[PDB]
Amino acid sequence: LSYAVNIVAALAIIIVGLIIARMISNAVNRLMISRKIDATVADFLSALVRYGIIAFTLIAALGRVGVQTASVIAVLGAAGLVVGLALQGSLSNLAAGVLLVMFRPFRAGEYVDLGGVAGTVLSVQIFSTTMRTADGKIIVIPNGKIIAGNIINFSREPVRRNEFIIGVAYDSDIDQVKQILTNIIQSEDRILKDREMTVRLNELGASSINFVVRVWSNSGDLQNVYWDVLERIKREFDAAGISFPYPQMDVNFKRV
Amino acid sequence: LSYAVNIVAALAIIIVGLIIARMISNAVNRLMISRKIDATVADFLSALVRYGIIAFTLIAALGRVGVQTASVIAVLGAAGLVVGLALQGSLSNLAAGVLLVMFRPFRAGEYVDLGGVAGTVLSVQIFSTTMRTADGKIIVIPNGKIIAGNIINFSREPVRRNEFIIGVAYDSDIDQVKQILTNIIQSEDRILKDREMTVRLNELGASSINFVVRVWSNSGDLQNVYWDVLERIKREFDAAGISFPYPQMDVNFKRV
Amino acid sequence: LSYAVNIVAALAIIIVGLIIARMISNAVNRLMISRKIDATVADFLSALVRYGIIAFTLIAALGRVGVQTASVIAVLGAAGLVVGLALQGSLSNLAAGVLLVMFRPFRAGEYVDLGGVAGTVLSVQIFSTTMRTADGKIIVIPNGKIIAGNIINFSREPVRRNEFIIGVAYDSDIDQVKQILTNIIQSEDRILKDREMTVRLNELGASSINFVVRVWSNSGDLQNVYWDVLERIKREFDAAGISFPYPQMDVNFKRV
Amino acid sequence: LSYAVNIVAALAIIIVGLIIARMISNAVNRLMISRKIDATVADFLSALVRYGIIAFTLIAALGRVGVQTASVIAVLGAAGLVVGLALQGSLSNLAAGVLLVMFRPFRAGEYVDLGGVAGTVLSVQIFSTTMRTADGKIIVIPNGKIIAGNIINFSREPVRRNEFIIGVAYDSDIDQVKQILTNIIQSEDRILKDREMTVRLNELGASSINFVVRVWSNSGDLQNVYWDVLERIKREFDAAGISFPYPQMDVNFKRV
Amino acid sequence: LSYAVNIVAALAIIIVGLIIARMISNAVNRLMISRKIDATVADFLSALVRYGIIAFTLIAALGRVGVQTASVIAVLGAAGLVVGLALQGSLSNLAAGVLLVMFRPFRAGEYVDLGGVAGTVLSVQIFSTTMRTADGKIIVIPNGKIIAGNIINFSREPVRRNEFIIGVAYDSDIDQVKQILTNIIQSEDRILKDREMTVRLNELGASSINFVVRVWSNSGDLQNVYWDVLERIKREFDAAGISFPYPQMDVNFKRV
Amino acid sequence: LSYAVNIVAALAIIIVGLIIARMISNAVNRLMISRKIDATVADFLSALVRYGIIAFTLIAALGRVGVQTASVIAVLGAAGLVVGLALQGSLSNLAAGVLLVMFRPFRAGEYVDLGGVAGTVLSVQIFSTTMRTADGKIIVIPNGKIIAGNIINFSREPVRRNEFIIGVAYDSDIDQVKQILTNIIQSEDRILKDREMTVRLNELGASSINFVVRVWSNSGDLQNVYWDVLERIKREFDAAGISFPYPQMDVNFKRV
Amino acid sequence: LSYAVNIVAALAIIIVGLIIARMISNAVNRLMISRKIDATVADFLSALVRYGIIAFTLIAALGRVGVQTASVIAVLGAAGLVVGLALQGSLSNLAAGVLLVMFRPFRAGEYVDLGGVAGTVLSVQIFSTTMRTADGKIIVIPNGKIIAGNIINFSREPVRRNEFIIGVAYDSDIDQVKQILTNIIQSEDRILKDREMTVRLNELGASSINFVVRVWSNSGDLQNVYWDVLERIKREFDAAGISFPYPQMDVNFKRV
Repeated sequence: LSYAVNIVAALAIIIVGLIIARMISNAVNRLMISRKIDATVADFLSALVRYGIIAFTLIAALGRVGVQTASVIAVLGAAGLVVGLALQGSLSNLAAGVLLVMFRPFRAGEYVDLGGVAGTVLSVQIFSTTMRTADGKIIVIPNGKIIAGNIINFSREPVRRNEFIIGVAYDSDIDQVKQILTNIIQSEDRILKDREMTVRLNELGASSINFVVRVWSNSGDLQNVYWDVLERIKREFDAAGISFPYPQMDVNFKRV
Repeated sequence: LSYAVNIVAALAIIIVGLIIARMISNAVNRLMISRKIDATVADFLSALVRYGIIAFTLIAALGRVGVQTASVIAVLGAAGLVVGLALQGSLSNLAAGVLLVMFRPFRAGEYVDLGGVAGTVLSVQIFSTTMRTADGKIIVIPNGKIIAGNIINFSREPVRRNEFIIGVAYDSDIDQVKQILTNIIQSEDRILKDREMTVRLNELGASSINFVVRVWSNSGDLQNVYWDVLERIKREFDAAGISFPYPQMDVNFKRV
Repeated sequence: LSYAVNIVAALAIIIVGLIIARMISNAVNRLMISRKIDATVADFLSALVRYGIIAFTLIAALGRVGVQTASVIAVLGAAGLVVGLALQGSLSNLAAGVLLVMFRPFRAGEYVDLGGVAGTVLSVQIFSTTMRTADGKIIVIPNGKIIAGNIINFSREPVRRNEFIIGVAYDSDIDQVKQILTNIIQSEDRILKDREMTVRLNELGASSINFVVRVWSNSGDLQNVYWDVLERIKREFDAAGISFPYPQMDVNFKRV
Repeated sequence: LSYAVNIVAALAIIIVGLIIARMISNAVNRLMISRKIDATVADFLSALVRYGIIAFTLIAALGRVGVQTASVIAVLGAAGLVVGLALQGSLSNLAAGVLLVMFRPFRAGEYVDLGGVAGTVLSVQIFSTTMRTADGKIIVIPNGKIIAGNIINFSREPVRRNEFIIGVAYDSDIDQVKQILTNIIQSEDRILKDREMTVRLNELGASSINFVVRVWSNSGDLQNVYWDVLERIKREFDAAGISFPYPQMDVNFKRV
Repeated sequence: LSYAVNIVAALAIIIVGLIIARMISNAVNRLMISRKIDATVADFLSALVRYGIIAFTLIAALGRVGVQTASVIAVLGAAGLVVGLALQGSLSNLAAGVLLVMFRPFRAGEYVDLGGVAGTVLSVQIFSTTMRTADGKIIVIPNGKIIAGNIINFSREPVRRNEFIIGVAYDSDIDQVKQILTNIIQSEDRILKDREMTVRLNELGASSINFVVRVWSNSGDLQNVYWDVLERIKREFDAAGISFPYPQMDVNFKRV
Repeated sequence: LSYAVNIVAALAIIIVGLIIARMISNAVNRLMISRKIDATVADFLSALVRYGIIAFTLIAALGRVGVQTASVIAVLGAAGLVVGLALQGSLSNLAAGVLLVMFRPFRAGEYVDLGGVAGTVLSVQIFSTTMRTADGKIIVIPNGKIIAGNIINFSREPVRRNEFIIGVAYDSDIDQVKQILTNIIQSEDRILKDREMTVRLNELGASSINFVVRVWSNSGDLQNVYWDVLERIKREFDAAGISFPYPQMDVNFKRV
Repeated sequence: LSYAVNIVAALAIIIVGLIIARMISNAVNRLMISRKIDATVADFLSALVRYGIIAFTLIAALGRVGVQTASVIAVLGAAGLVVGLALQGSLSNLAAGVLLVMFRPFRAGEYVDLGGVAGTVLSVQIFSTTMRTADGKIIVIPNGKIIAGNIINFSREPVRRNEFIIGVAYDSDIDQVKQILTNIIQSEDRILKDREMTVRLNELGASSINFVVRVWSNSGDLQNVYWDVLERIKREFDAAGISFPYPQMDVNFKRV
């Protein structure tokens, strides 16, 4: 049984192959990390060399035990293929992960809308991103989904814009409405005066004349400015005699 | 018929091959489980070696009965392909399974919304997850569908937030409304006082001034806090003389 | 024409091959069925060996009539491919079939919602499942569709939960409403008293105060309990002086 | 030009091949049809042997005129592929055809809903099914679409169920309504008395108390039973003093 | 440079090949057309032989100028593939074309709904079908889209059915309404009397009792019959004292 | 280093190959354009010969520097594949381009609806088509999208059709309405009198009898004819005493 | 160990190969950029030569250490494939990037609607485009999504068109309305008088006669022209006695 020496040689090739593979791959993503590339991209590109070299090792090692070479390419091909399917979704998510962290279209702490759902971002991980909805629900979105959909980022821009729509009665003085609104926003310090300050009659409406006011503020103030400017419009408009109308209806009677 | 000895040799190769395959694969996912990896990924990765080794055995075993080698790669290729299709959905679900149990974006017992449907999670199994809708229906969702959709988790966060929207009549005292609401929530112990406590005039409405109140509580209290705070608002507002308005309408008569 | 003996040999190989194939395959899913596996997975896995072995037979049999071997892998490849396409939908449905019967996410006789349509399940067959809509329509849903969609099962859980929403007039006594509702459900024996028994003011509404009552019962009782508890609320509420309000409207007259 | 004899030999192989192919294939689906299989599956499976055998013939026939063998597998591969694409939709529809005729989830003459459209089935053909809408439009639905969608069959079940929803005024006697409805259905002979006979107060409604009546009848009677039982409810209810209410509205006047 | 004679031989093979190809293919779809098959399917199937034979010619012709054979299968494979993609949509549409003309699910001149859009068909061409909307817009629908969607054909059936829904006031005589409607349709000659003639109380409605009338007519008359029968119902009903009600409302006054 | 002469020979082959390729391809689409084919299809089909011939050149040229032949088919295969993906969308759009220009389902200047969006076409280019919305927005639609969706063309037909729906009060004379409308359209010269001229009572409506008028005009007149005919109906109807009704309501009073 | 000299030769080939590859590729997109092509297309096409040449180097280099050649094509094939998947989305976006910058269907600074979302474009980068919503949100859209959807460009056209719809009471003078509206727009200087100036009675409405006014202006003026022309209509219409009607209703009383 002197052809049972090839069994021993097969093992030798595998052990030497596994080590030679382990130390090239380590020694490649040592190189990549020392350039800059990206911790994850390195590990990935590296782990392909690793699994590649032990793929060669398996071919030549089995080959000394008469395993026809072109049957190893085939079996390993299938094996790889079956893994490939089972993972993929992952692979795709893994890649979106990288892109998201290395382009920061949103960063942790920004409030964003990631295709219908919106929340404050907590952390982008391997396959999935975590946000917290204003009210305290946690959402886990797959990195893949995020990257191939629109990313609406409420927070990256430093200055943002409220729009009020105020409806007043048709017999209200157009000039008076504009003046009160203009004098409310003029006096509010949190409204940026060097940017848009639109107060205008915008819509001849169903039962109300509709005025649009649009004014810019720092991103932090936007919420409080809205509320404070509203309370104000309501108070002033009442004290000044301007009526927010209820829904109207001309009814035309008929005794029958 | 001395070339009918290869038939016997073919069998020998298959039996030795089946055993050599069964014992390597067992002896591989002995190794993997002893590291840590994950019971399922072990069994799977293992069962690929297993079916791979008996794939080699079938090639060489049939090969000694003159089955052309490159016809076995082809027939088994097809066979594997036909299986592959029939399973897949399963393979994909099996993989999501792992991911879900080894990332616990939801754990058993959390209430979650898994893409339109929401219920309390019971158990994540091989291909499919089982939840129980608040009212007692059971839903069985495929692991695959779950993992590639958003996961809304109501329960992982320990503190959550009610939002009341209360509408009062236009001639109600703005300051009075804010004070009563503020004094209701101030006194409710279950409302976390070190977090958001927004009481504010939010919308000039159709037939009502709309106030928004937003207050945080432990996740367990959230439901009872809402109900208790509401009963309260209604009682106080009545005793204090504030009117929740019915829908309004100015009608403008015309005899014809 | 002594090379017209290969024609005779070609037939010999085919008949021997067809038989040797037919008796291995039978003798394989004899083995599988005796273990446990599953009658269909047996027949399927088996019928692959069968068609595989006669694939080898066709290669070697045609091969002795000078049919180039690597043209048989190709022609049969195409043939298989053309079948493969034509079937598939079936194969996919066949596989869902198995899964459904060997996981019983619903069993025959349970009422279920299989993605928009809901009925009582009758029987899961090879490719398609049959249910009967409460009113007598029959629906036939493809096993494939069912398995990759959510399965809502109304019947597997033994205890379920009604939710009543009752609207009363704003000037109704909050405490009185709660007591009558609570005393209706307290007395109903079919309501499980060791589970949730929520009676609460839930919504300040358009023209009604809305109370929510939620009570659990055995799955069988649920429908009758609802109807009986409702008739009751209506009767008691009337005799007790509580008004279910019609839609309201404050109209504000103007002679013109 | 003694190597221009191969041209003559090439033709010989083609003619003999075309005939040898035509007569095996005929002689195969002679065998299939004599078992039982199914006329189309026969013709189809058969026509694959046919086109397969002339595929071999073309390889060996061109091969004697120095056409490299592995170029014929390639060219015919492409040819087949181009056909394959152009047909497919057809192939898929052809297969659905079979399934539909050999499972009769609907048969000719049954009224069915085949994914949004519904009509009386006329005839299932090769690729497409023909139904006639109750009003006389003809619809032609592809067999493929049908088989991968739900099939709702109104007619296969022999007994079906009407549901009336009758709204009466709030001040109507609950017991009186139940009795009149119960006495209408009790006396209608076409209502199957050994099945469900539900008369019950179902919904406290907007401006009406809503009673639900559900009663089963033979499939033929269902339409006429509904109409007749309705005319009846209306007549009896009027003569008995029960009011079907118009939409209600409490209006709360304010001189301004 | 006696190995520059192969260049001249290469050309010879191409010219001879192009001609031999052009004359076989012509001489094949001469055969097909003479059987019956279909002018398009002929040209297509033919043009595959054509491009196939010049594919062989290119392999052997380049092959005598040392172009490695298995590089021509590869390059031409790619070329074909790149064409294949660019066309396809076309190929698919071309095939639908055939099917539509050779099954006439609609013919030119029939009014049809081809998935949301509906018009009178003008002409089915290579890739696209042209219809004219009742009002004069032209729509061009791809043959492919048409064939894989439902085909609603208004015109192939010779007799069709109008449905009137007439609403009358609740205090109208049920018997009187039925008689007038029945006597309108009885006298209209264009209504086919040997078919359905349903006049019935169908819906207890919001503010009207709703009668359904359904009557069949020739496809040409259907439009005019509807209009004429309607004018009639309105006239008779008025002269007979039956009221088409305006929307109703019971209002319940409250001085405040 | 006399085997470093092959490096020089490799270059020679590439330069001669690049030139021989550049001059055949030029000399092919010289031929195509001189027939008729189509400038783009020529350039495309041509540029495939071009890149094909330099593909052969690269195989044989690298081959004389010991680059294994079946590695060049493989590398270039990958290269081509990577390009293929990156382009495609383009290729598909490029093809739709041709089709659109060589079938003119719309031509520049026609107003068309290309799947939801509609505008006047300006120019169809390589990948994308440009239209101008009636109001001045510019839309750029991908040729690919256009060709696989319906094409609604408002302008190719020379004569089109307005439909007026006029509502008049229930107590209006049916004959009088028809006569005034008929006499309006009779006198309008821009209405084509040899085509449809439908004036008819069409709907017994909520609060109005609804008449439908449908009349055909040249495509240019259609817009002005509508406006002019409408102004007319309104004027005549008023002067003739016919009332366009406001929404109606029978109210049924109840003191409470 | 004189066969351990091939290990040294393997390295030599890789270093020489990496350099020879790096200098050809540099020297190719030196050529391309000097023509014109496009910076990105150059780098890409170039980087394919680069990775191609080191693919050849790896084959021959490993090949001198007995790595079977047809196993390197296979392993590298897999490696490339795994990369290919992980990237793709990127590749596709990268290509859209180019197209967008080299066709400028929108340029930085134009306001555009890119499939549901609209904002002012800031910058088109490698994979993703950035726009700023009128109100200050930032949106990041993938280049791929953009290019396969419609591109609506509000700004590339220099002149655009407002459409007012004004509703007046039914008893208003048709001629008077037209004259006032015409005289408002006649006098507005910002309205382009050499283009459309439509003032017309457009819709006989629910409770209002609806006039349509359509007038063209420079793109900059469009917003202010609308607002100014509206304020105007409202003022003039009031001073001239024309009424913008509230919603109407004929009520038909009934004591009960």
